[PDB]
Amino acid sequence: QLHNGLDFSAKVIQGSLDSLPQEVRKFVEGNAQLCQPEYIHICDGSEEEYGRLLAHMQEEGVIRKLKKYDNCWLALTDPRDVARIESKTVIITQEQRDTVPIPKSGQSQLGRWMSEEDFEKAFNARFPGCMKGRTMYVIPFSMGPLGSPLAKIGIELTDSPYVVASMRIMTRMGTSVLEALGDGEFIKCLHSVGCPLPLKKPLVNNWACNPELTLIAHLPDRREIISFGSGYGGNSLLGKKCFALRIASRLAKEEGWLAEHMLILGITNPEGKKKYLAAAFPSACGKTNLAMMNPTLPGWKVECVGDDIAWMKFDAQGNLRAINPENGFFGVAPGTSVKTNPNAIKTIQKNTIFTNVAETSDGGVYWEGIDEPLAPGVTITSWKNKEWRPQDEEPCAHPNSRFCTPASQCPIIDPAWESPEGVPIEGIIFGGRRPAGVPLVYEALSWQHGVFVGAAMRSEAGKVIMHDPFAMRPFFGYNFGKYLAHWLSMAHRPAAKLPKIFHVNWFRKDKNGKFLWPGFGENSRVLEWMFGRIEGEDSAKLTPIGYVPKEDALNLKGLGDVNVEELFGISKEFWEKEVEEIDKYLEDQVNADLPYEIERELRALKQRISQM
Ligand SMILES: [Mn+2]
Ligand SMILES: [Mn+2]
Ligand code: NA
Repeated sequence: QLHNGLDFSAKVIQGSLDSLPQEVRKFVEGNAQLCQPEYIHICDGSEEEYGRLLAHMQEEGVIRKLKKYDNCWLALTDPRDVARIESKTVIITQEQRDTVPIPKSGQSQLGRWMSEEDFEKAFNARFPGCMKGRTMYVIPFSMGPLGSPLAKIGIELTDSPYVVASMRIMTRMGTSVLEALGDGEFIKCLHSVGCPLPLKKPLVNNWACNPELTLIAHLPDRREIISFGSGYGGNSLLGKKCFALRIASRLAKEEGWLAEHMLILGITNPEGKKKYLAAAFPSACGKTNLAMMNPTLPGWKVECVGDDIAWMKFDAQGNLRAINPENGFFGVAPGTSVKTNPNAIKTIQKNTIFTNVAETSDGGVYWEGIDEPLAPGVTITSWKNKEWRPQDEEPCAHPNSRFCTPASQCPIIDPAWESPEGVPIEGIIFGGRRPAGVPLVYEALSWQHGVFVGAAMRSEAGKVIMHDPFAMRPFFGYNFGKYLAHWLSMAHRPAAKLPKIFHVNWFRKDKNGKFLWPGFGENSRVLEWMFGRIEGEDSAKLTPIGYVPKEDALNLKGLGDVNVEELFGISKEFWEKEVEEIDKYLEDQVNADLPYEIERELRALKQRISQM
């Protein structure tokens, strides 16, 4: 300095710039210089920091306390800022093809590329001066157990206390992360709500955001995530999707591991034998429900490692070892009930931040598909801060409304959920919502067929069925064809014990629109079958799509008369159509980057169907 504008020491309200590692200081100070915050708060992760921040947010009307529960809070957002916006989510690389495959006829659905020069322009129109009159919070956070060889540290700078509070729950954050980090590498995460003081635009519902300029950007070659304009979930808690899926799946490709949109659960049978399973489902398909399921089969136990992301790597012995990189659950609120997910009900009544759900007059929470009558007198305020009755046509909670809750509070949290070595995965499950044609469960014929099954995933979102390969469609950090190649290469890794791959459909319907399968806790019966198959049991029958359970192989005792023939029906005409549209989709969307072995699997499936 020959003046006094570069050293931001005088503005530090917690911590010290001097005590930070060199590269962390440069990241903080360089962005302070750019964003011009009034204050810099280096988060310590302490309980005192957290409670004081919440009370301050309560002071400014940004959140309100839910008096019915133990330390629970409600945030109601600006209606314009209620979800991840895929259309404003981008990945910057030198070459487009490294990010997305170049489609044959249409526009790509597998990602969104932005040139570095387009990004630099975008960035310049947004970030300079954007934290003016605000505190820049510095969040050191670990994705994964501190000291896990599979864990990765990031630093998030944000002008949102809502993000700070939500990040303390969803990641491991604070001073211990900075001590652990040392001079090591970290992912750089910069976020601003995009509303510098003095405000130029109306503040709606005490929720700062800038919908017109919203942009969620990833720069894997710079190890940067840069996010502007939204304070909501996937756009602002940068550890979760931006880091744990997009950035991380690229690192994974580089380093020979996997970053996947998968729940992890442990399942123990009546003889004390335990297996870990990963599953990738798209939206409205019940990941959290399965990860925390209350099994109906006596003697069986299900325990939760994670409900959204898995980082997985083969060890020296060939075991596929997985960690949950998250520290909490960011679950969809509506449809969560004692019936659908009793273990989540148990988790969320303490130390939980709720967003965009309804509030009852006694200070409780309410949402569509909650299966709880309210006492006479008890009234509801909707997520829009309006008086509400179940006689209205509008939902009382936004469909994408959330709970944000500590993982440690899950009554069935797995005792190895934070083990640094990770848990050994023995099965991988894919699934979606398919009202027709797709059996309750089938098993892939080989690794390559299993990778194909993942690639071909489709789910009901008039109703529309869309592709969501590996449940990773909004999350690929790089070219999807190369992603398939990466999966396929695992078969050629020496010593690798390749997990069995299954596909499930909890959602098949008859001719009248009625679900053919009871689901929920009863899905433990499907899991029992998978457990036996992993153990080599002779419980399968070969079909053109894979192995299905033999007659009588599935434990249906205590269920009524389940229509097994319709549940497991495989029609030639349905599957002819299925294979044709998968072929057209993969050709168009993956094109020149479709690996040979996926083309082969597709040909093979076509051939098997043609013979029935
Ligand atoms: Mn998810
Ligand atoms: Mn091969
Ligand atoms: Na609000």
